[PDB]
Amino acid sequence: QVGIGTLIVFIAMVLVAAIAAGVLINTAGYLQSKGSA
Amino acid sequence: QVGIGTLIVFIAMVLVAAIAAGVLINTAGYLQSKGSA
Amino acid sequence: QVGIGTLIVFIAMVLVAAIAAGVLINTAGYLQSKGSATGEEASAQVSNRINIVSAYGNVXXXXVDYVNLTVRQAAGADNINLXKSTIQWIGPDXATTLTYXXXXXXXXXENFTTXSIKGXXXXVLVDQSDRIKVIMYAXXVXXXLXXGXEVQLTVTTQYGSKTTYWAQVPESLKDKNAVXL
Amino acid sequence: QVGIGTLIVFIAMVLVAAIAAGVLINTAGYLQSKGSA
Amino acid sequence: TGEEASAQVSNRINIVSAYGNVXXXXVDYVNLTVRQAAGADNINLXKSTIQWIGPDXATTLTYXXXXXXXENFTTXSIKGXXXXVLVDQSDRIKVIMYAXXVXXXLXXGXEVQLTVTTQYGSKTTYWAQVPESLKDKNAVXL
Amino acid sequence: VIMYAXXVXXXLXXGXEVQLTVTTQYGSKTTYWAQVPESLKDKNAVXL
Amino acid sequence: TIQWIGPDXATTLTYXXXXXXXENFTTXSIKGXXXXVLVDQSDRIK
Amino acid sequence: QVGIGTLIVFIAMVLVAAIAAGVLINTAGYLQSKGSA
Amino acid sequence: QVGIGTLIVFIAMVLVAAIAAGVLINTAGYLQSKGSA
Amino acid sequence: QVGIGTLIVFIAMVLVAAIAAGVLINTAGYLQSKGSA
Ligand SMILES: *[C@@H]1O[C@H](CO)[C@@H](O[C@@H]2O[C@H](C(=O)O)[C@@H](O[C@@H]3O[C@@H](C(=O)O)[C@@H](O[C@@H]4O[C@H](C(=O)O)[C@@H](O)[C@H](O)[C@H]4OS(=O)(=O)O)[C@H](OS(=O)(=O)O)[C@H]3O)[C@H](O)[C@H]2O)[C@H](O)[C@H]1O
Ligand SMILES: *[C@@H]1O[C@H](CO)[C@@H](O[C@@H]2O[C@H](C(=O)O)[C@@H](O[C@@H]3O[C@@H](C(=O)O)[C@@H](O[C@@H]4O[C@H](C(=O)O)[C@@H](O)[C@H](O)[C@H]4OS(=O)(=O)O)[C@H](OS(=O)(=O)O)[C@H]3O)[C@H](O)[C@H]2O)[C@H](O)[C@H]1O
Ligand SMILES: *[C@@H]1O[C@H](CO)[C@@H](O[C@@H]2O[C@H](C(=O)O)[C@@H](O[C@@H]3O[C@@H](C(=O)O)[C@@H](O[C@@H]4O[C@H](C(=O)O)[C@@H](O)[C@H](O)[C@H]4OS(=O)(=O)O)[C@H](OS(=O)(=O)O)[C@H]3O)[C@H](O)[C@H]2O)[C@H](O)[C@H]1O
Ligand SMILES: *[C@@H]1O[C@H](CO)[C@@H](O[C@@H]2O[C@H](C(=O)O)[C@@H](O[C@@H]3O[C@@H](C(=O)O)[C@@H](O[C@@H]4O[C@H](C(=O)O)[C@@H](O)[C@H](O)[C@H]4OS(=O)(=O)O)[C@H](OS(=O)(=O)O)[C@H]3O)[C@H](O)[C@H]2O)[C@H](O)[C@H]1O
Ligand SMILES: *[C@@H]1O[C@H](CO)[C@@H](O[C@@H]2O[C@H](C(=O)O)[C@@H](O[C@@H]3O[C@@H](C(=O)O)[C@@H](O[C@@H]4O[C@H](C(=O)O)[C@@H](O)[C@H](O)[C@H]4OS(=O)(=O)O)[C@H](OS(=O)(=O)O)[C@H]3O)[C@H](O)[C@H]2O)[C@H](O)[C@H]1O
Repeated sequence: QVGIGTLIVFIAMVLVAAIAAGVLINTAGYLQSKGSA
Repeated sequence: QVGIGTLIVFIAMVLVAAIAAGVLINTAGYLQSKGSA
Repeated sequence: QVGIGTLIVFIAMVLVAAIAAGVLINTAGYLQSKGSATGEEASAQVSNRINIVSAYGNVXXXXVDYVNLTVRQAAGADNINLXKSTIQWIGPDXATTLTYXXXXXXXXXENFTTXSIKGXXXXVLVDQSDRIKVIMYAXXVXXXLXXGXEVQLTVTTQYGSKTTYWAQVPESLKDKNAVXL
Repeated sequence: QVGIGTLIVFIAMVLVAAIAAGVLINTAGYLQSKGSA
Repeated sequence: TGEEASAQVSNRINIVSAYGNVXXXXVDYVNLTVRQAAGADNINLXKSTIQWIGPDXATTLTYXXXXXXXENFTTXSIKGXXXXVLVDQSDRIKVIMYAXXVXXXLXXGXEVQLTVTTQYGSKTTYWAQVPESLKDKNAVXL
Repeated sequence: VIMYAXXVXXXLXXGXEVQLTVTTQYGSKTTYWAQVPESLKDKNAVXL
Repeated sequence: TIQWIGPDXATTLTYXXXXXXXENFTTXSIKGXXXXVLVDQSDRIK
Repeated sequence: QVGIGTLIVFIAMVLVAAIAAGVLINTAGYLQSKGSA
Repeated sequence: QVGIGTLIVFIAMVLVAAIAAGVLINTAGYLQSKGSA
Repeated sequence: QVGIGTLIVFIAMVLVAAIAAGVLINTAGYLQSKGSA
């Protein structure tokens, strides 16, 4: 049943990576507007 | 009888993966707030 | 004489064997439904989650009175009924858990209301496009949020997935109609 | 008549294993579709 | 045996969070928000026990009914009818345990280990770490 | 197998739980815990 | 959806076709075939 | 007299099954302590 | 007599898990040294 | 008896994860010292 477990955890890794990617892009967007001004 | 044992362990395997998935996401959610701040 | 004894006992063996077969299969039948259910709900715990686009707030006099969160269905999630989700408020004052209320706007008190932004339903996120705005009243869960405060919002869906957000009022609200918490 | 008892119980074991085997495969199939999306 | 053995594994309690109220300079309450685990039947919190492993004490709290808690815990519901039993996936209850009553008032940094034990034996564990800075906080998040 | 839910009890609402034990003539029992989908918002037909 | 936070109102605009728009936005096509869907990297939509 | 023989063998079968049940749990008891450590 | 059958099958998956345990650890052993170097 | 097979694999799975943590820390340890100098 090890195959059952790895599926659920794999979903968690994808969501976490999207969370970290979200922080990076949003913070860059903030600084770009701050920097351009 | 062996089939019976597989099902009980299968439930535990799913629960553990859910527990592990929780820590990864919640910690990522906490760092996201700290990181953006 | 000896054959007669074998016949009656042979019936007993057959009946006992059928009894043992019944115990195994029915117990396996119970565990199949218990096992199948757990897989769906546990995956529901991880997948069905709320993502918060942004949190703005109307400004009255010189203090925030509303905390409106724009929440969206997360990646690869099923329907998310917001009317059965709870919001925890750990701020500078109170420390409560806000439950849904059927329309209130200004009379939300210690609850929260969900006005629809995009989509059909006004409490159920169905597709990725649909976005719902959560209405929370500041000067009723505690007090009107002052300059440079913080609120710990953990929008928890019915399946246990928690989304933590840290609303931070701007340090100064000099002549602002609304801010971006 | 000990042989008679074994035969009936043997049928139960094959059914029980098939039930347990089926549960895992469908559960993984659900997680496969969920993970891919 | 098949039902209870599955029950021992299935009916588990997941702790949503744990926030403690702050008085003067000590976490005097410890509130736990609990929920049904994945695929768990009716979980009764009345026949459940909590083990408090802390800095000054080490006892096992049991259930009670209604500030005057002492060596017990009380459950005030948050969402969903009953106030001691979990019926659906969407119900939440809060577990109240007077911290300064079960022992001494919890100071900054003091960590507490909890094991909520369901009726059928399933155990969940939580480590409530009091913030090491309680200065000017109406309520903290353990 | 055709079964009228609004005649054996009531029209199955959201989150309803019905347990069925289809028992053949000889006695074999098959248990299936039908699970109505948690929310029925805009679903012409569902998978119980 | 596009979020407007100006000096006054702080609303959330959504697409309402055919306008010139209350609390909505419209999308004309500067360059490209579709006037609501960016298909390639070269399309520009106003 | 077939019933008499049936009873004595039945007594042994229950005892034999008790031995296997004992070995399974006690061995599982060791690995539980070893696994936790 | 079904207990006797269980005992031999019991011994099987102790070895099989140990066989499965051993390969998993050793294959991590090679990756241990290669990564560090 | 499936539980017995699960327990032994669990021990190996824990040990393997510990090994991967060791190389990931120590190599990060060396790089810090080289970085500081
Ligand atoms: C968080 O999200 C909530 C979602 O509801 C949002 O709520 C709104 O907040 C407005 C305000 O910022 O407090 C409320 O505004 C009032 O009501 C409006 C409407 O009726 O709903 C408007 O009402 C008219 O105002 C005129 C005006 O001259 O003052 C008056 O004649 C009369 O009160 C109303 O007349 S009417 O239009 O003919 O019906 C007006 O706001 S406005 O439209 O922005 O100008 C306010 O009186 C609004 O009701 C409330 O739902 C929060 O603001 C977010 O923070
Ligand atoms: C999304 O999540 C939200 C979370 O709130 C959920 O909202 C609820 O849905 C319930 C239901 O539709 O599922 C609504 O239930 C209401 O009460 C029921 C019951 O009394 O508990 C039902 O009440 C009927 O009222 C009539 C009326 O004439 O008074 C009476 O004949 C009788 O009491 C009931 O008859 S019935 O409708 O034939 O059953 C009724 O729901 S029902 O039983 O499903 O029909 C509702 O009035 C609840 O109000 C609502 O907030 C959403 O459903 C989810 O999608
Ligand atoms: C730029 O930085 C300045 C820094 O000073 C900041 O503006 C100031 O912020 C102060 C504070 O909010 O930090 C304001 O303090 C005022 O006095 C307080 C106190 O009396 O010292 C508070 O007074 C309230 O007055 C009411 C009123 O009905 O009389 C009374 O109920 C009670 O005395 C106080 O109640 S309270 O508001 O609920 O606390 C109050 O500040 S408070 O305690 O933080 O709420 C203020 O009236 C000061 O006036 C203000 O200029 C700017 O905002 C930054 O941009
Ligand atoms: C952990 O979780 C527990 C769950 O119970 C939670 O417990 C509550 O904490 C409240 C507070 O300390 O945060 C307690 O509040 C007090 O008691 C209330 C009630 O009597 O239970 C209210 O009591 C009235 O308050 C008025 C007011 O002027 O102060 C007084 O006249 C008098 O004390 C009471 O008068 S009455 O209403 O006519 O009976 C009041 O809180 S309130 O209702 O929120 O306004 C507080 O005095 C609450 O009792 C307690 O159960 C913990 O806080 C969490 O940490
Ligand atoms: C989770 O677990 C809790 C555990 O408490 C359970 O909640 C309730 O527990 C009560 C009790 O603690 O067991 C149960 O109480 C019932 O009512 C009592 C009382 O009336 O309040 C007792 O009632 C008996 O009723 C008979 C009858 O003829 O009317 C009378 O002779 C007399 O009033 C009582 O006699 S007795 O039974 O010999 O005591 C009785 O509980 S008892 O006093 O402990 O025996 C109960 O009927 C209550 O039913 C139960 O729900 C939750 O339900 C669980 O989910």
